[PDB]
Amino acid sequence: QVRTTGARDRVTNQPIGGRNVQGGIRFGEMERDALLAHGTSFLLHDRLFNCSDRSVAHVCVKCGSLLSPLLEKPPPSWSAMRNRKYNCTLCSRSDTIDTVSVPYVFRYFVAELAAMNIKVKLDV
Amino acid sequence: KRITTPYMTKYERARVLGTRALQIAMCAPVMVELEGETDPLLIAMKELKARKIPIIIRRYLPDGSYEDWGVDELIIT
Amino acid sequence: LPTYAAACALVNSRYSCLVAGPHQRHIALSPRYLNRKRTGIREQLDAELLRYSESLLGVPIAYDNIKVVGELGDIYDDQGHIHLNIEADFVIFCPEPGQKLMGIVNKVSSSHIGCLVHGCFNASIPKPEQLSAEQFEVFRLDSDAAGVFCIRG
Amino acid sequence: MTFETSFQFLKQATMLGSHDELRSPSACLVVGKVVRGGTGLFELKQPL
Amino acid sequence: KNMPWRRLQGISFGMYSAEELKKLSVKSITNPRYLDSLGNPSANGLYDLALGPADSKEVCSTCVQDFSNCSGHLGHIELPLTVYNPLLFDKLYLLLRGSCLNCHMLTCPRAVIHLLLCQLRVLEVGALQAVYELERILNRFLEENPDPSASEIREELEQYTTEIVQNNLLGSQGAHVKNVCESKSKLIALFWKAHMNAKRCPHCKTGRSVVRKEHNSKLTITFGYLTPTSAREHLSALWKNEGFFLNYLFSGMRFNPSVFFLDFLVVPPSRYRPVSRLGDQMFTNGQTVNLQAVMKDVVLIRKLLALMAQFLSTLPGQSLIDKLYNIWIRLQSHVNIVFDSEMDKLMMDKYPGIRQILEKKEGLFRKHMMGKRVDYAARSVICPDMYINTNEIGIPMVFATKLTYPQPVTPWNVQELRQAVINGPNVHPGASMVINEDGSRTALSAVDMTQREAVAKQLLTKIVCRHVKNGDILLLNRQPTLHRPSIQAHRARILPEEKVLRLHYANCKAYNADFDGDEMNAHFPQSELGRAEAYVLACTDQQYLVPKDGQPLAGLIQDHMVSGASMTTRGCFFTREHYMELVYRGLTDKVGRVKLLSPSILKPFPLWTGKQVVSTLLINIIPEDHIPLNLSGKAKITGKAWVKETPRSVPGFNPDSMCESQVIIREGELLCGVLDKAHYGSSAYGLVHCCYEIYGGETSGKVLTCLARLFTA
Amino acid sequence: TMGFPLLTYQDRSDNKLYRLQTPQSPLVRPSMYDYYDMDNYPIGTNAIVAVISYTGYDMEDAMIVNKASWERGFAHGSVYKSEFIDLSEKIKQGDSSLVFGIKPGDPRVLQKLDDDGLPFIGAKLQYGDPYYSYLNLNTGESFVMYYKSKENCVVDNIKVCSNDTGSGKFKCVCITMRVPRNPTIGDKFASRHGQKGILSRLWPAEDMPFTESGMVPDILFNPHGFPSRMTIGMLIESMAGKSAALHGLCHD
Amino acid sequence: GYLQRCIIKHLEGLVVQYDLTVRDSDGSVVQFLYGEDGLDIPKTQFLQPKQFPFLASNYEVIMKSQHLHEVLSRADPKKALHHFRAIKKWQSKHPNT
DNA sequence: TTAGACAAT
DNA sequence: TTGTCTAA
Ligand SMILES: [Zn+2]
Ligand SMILES: [Zn+2]
Ligand SMILES: [Zn+2]
Repeated sequence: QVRTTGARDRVTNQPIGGRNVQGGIRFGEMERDALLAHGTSFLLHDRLFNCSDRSVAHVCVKCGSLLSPLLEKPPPSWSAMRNRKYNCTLCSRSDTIDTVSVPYVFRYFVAELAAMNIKVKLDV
Repeated sequence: KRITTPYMTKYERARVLGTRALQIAMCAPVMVELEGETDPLLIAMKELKARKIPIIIRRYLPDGSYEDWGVDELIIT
Repeated sequence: LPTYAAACALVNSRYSCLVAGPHQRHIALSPRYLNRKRTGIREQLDAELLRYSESLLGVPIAYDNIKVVGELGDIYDDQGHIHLNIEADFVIFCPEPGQKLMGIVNKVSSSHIGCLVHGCFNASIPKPEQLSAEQFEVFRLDSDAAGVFCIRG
Repeated sequence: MTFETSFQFLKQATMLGSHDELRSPSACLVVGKVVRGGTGLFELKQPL
Repeated sequence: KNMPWRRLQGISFGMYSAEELKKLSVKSITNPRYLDSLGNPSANGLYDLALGPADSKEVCSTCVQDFSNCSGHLGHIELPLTVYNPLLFDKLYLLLRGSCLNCHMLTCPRAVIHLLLCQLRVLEVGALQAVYELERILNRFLEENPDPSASEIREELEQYTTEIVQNNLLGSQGAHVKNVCESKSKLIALFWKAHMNAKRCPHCKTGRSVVRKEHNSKLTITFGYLTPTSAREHLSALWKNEGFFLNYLFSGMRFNPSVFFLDFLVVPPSRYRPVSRLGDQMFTNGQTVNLQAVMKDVVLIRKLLALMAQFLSTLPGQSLIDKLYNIWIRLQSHVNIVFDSEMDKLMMDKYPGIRQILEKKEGLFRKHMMGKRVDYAARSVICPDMYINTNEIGIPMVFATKLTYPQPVTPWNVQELRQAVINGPNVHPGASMVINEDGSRTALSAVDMTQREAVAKQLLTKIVCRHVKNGDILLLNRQPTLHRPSIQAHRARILPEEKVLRLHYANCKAYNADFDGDEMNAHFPQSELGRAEAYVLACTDQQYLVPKDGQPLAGLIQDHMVSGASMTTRGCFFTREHYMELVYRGLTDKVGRVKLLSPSILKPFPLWTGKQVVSTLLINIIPEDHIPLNLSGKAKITGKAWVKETPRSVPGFNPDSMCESQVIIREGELLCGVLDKAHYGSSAYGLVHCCYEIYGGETSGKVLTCLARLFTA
Repeated sequence: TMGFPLLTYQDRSDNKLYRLQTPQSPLVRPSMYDYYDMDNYPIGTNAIVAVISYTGYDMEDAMIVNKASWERGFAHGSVYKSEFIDLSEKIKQGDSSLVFGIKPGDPRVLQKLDDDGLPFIGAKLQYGDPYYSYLNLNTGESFVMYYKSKENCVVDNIKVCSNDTGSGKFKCVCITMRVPRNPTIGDKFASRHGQKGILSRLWPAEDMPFTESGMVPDILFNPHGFPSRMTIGMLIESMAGKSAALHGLCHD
Repeated sequence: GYLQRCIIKHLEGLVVQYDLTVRDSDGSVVQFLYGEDGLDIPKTQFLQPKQFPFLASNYEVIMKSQHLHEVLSRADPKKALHHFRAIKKWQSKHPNT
């Protein structure tokens, strides 16, 4: 049991585990508990966000949905004079689609509340 | 007018030495003479005994207010 | 080369479309320039010119009077790549689609004509204007990747 | 929702439109943040 | 490169106005075929490329990026008819059993629905001093003049709920307190329960219509299947008449009844719906086969409408009639199967839905969101060891050629990372995995030295994932963890040719270990602030006590409580070479001169004593500038335990004045008494506890470590 | 206890058969150990146990075994992982005409698997070796399956099983593999008085406290397993095994 | 297990603020000083009266550890010894509360 | 005022 | 197996 740059799963891309080889080590609920009781917020930040499923997410600061931005296709101008920008469809504007730092499990939570017709305002 | 603890607490020292040790890494400039170590935590902890770490701390009171204490003026235990 | 030349030798006369004014930025600075911040901010801005973004809408060509905003810099949670904000009298360029610029020819053939705007803009100008087989205006303007701006027309 | 019966509390947090401002240790790890614990109770500045 | 800095401030999650999704969407799907026969994802299907891509070798159809950096694209399954909203179905039935058919108002009296309408806009400001003031003044008004003529508002209830909004105008932010959300949950639950009794209509003297909910899928009106297509026409006209109160019950988004009624089901992106094999039913995903069942029933209803355009539906229950309520309740139960599985108790071909993904302990909030499987961690068996310090741990060589820590190149650490790159990733004086200035990495191998030295010439002119060394911190974890010292941060030490983790004896009273194959998780904090709070806050030496009462829990266990009672007894006498061997066995790489003592007996022979060896050890392990400590007290062996003969009472001598009960350390030197568990075990108020509450943590770790090494040797 | 299970290892096909190379009959044994004649299958080795708190690693249910005595053969073992491989209960795609075989011109099976697709007898296997290969008879396309276990093992014998009639096609087999499994750090011993001790550290022989008779010990046992557990029977067994090996006797 | 989990998740937020009042994760004030006097549980072990002879010796050993108390500022007992003399005067005149 | 219903170990 | 929530 030694783990580094291992294979993640395709949903919730944190390390796999699952009673076999090449599986990561669970941190755990009571370890969350005890490490908050220590007072070290950043070792918990490391072992619970920085080392498993850290993702970059794009939100329009006006509305605040992780679903609303949409990136264009590259132009057929053959890699010259090309934009590579984002388009918030609910705003129809090429501005303030900023980047944030949230877990990839939280993006599955947001794009899975959208299956339940819920959307989260993020104050950004 | 700042009335909090004049003593630096333990978590203050942990974050100040952590960020200061990352304010040593990535070719960042150091302000004391060194006997030659490669661990940045030793370097950052020798500047704490030097009172040379310039960091200002925004101690968030729960209203949303803060006081600006300086690690130069905080009394270590 | 981006040439300063005493604030671009004041080319903000008529027929040139550019506006120069104060702004507000967000510079993510490395901790190697804790002390000696002036050359760090201006070297990152020299490594920032000749492309498009939002706070500097079209494209920049120069900047002067880089003054830092506020007393305190911002150190975030785990990053340590310290974040300062700048107000500075920029000399930036609005490309203004529908205008007429100049051209310095270096590489010209029957297939395409290469002319330069401000000695920095590698503008590829197509030679045939569908007139005949024996032989500027602006409609599309988009930047290239590596620190340059291009003009089609 | 993280504690117990997440479906009933998402119902009573969507019918009422509840908003939370993220000052809790159980919430500051649902999003990627640093809690208001010991080493997150203050932020950190450099003068000049 | 260009990492996000923009943080968050607060979240709020509400519902969808159904126009918004058709702009967020990509494709109307309508095809019951997942994959083709070769393995190609089928056209216009539920795993189409125009959704989030499922494979890594085909790009998606909307964007021209790979599976790695795609956001995730969603579509919609449109419906031929209207189904209920299962999130709001149990609050829909609680409205229609209080409403009326012909008049679109409700059976609640007007004093109650004015009182709640005034109390809710006071608790938005978070006044909470006025929620008794409103019931006081409306009881005074209803005592003065009871009437239904106050149709819109009373003058003083509305006047005070305007003054309480105008005073503290920015009070939308002061309402995150427990007491405000307490009353706001309590009053709305009291209106949902106590004042929603199904009864007759009071103001126009008209017969009511009572609906009934049966098996959580059908609403039966009483003159009986109420179609949701007619519940649209009921609920819209009810809400356009009662919106000024039902927007204060339901904050939401402008809150219209497009959220009570679902006209199309939205699919999640197909990258979040993984593939599955080797089960009872292969090649299936649960939230994909639920929407497969929905889409099959939508094909069935389009067949029914094709029949009603002027068998084909022998499969439903009543094929003879032309109308078929039964297919519509079939579709609405398939929507319940999508959102849940607790509301359906009938259909045997279902998989658990999005409630079951989230709620219970094997879900997300208790399985993937609050505790995650982590990279850069190790798990191995623990065994005893004592030649490591108490703030130390022995990390087998296999872990140390496989657990690697990141380090950027300063001018101070050019040479050591250069040597580590020279080593290559198998040999441990330190080795490497270097990653360049961009996201591209090298991942250098040990098959050849030429490439390694060629990289090693270009380190300063790039950080290195260097292997763990003899000063690094690993975070140690033995589950179950029930208290604060059950996860501590031990300094690594790299010991050659081992398989088991190795701990000192003081620490396995904290971890509640037994050295019988108890396997232990050793997390390795990869970042650099995570090192610093582990050196300072989560250090082993700093947490010597217990959070229950503050009693010690680091001490020496078995051989040492016999060697301390044998060595520090009065009878021991060492010569010069034995003393100078024991003192240096107790120490190891003491940086300075070892400050020895004089003989306790100078003639005939230079005999030391067992107490002076412990004293020499104390004076050498207490730091250089700090003067040694005084102490007094009492030990575990009493005075009745050293007696052999019958004691005779001499006249003027109390035997406890000269007794071995009293440990009377003076200036850091033992002058009386026997050391026991009472002075260097887990027992409070002893030597290694006084050295904790005088000198600190690392000295009180060195006392336990050095008195272990002395008492074994 | 890993002991000597059975005498016929070749015609029995269990999953795991923990065998102990050279067990010994106990010198101090009750009369029921001989009324049932348990010396057909003995379970442990004698050991010169000295009760001393000598090393530092000898505490809290752990012990010290002599290193040279471990190197000379003390409680060496074996574990026989047998694996019944069937080409129809596992590998089923089409027509069930799967026999073991190698296709000529396959470099994956060169010198590692035999010309029938089964590995050699005596051939060591490691993680990543070809384990068997089976030839689809209808197309001609032979497959390969690899040894996906962590341990290193030696193919002891391979038995080719038919069906209950006698007309089964060559598709069932049962490979039996020795795995050495010597005492390593973390292997729990015990005496016969129920006092487990995990192996903590193999201490070299020149460091062992030699006696006045010239003997090093064999296993160091702690005095600190005794006062809480009160195994007087271990002390009398110690005196009795010493007095039986010094006299040739066998004690009741 | 379950009982400890529930007592955890109803007490996860009670951190001590800079103004030393035990407030919850939203500002809700539970206590004005932690534990009704303000102290900590690990650091109250040598405050009992039977461990005062230990602090009667070892005085210079702890003077070396931190010496704010004699010749440095923020060590004025005027506003508190005034207050304790007020309270002991009130018990001098009004013995039975 | 009392029986089904709902969640946790 | 509790203990409260909901419906008759
Ligand atoms: Zn938007
Ligand atoms: Zn895409
Ligand atoms: Zn009515």
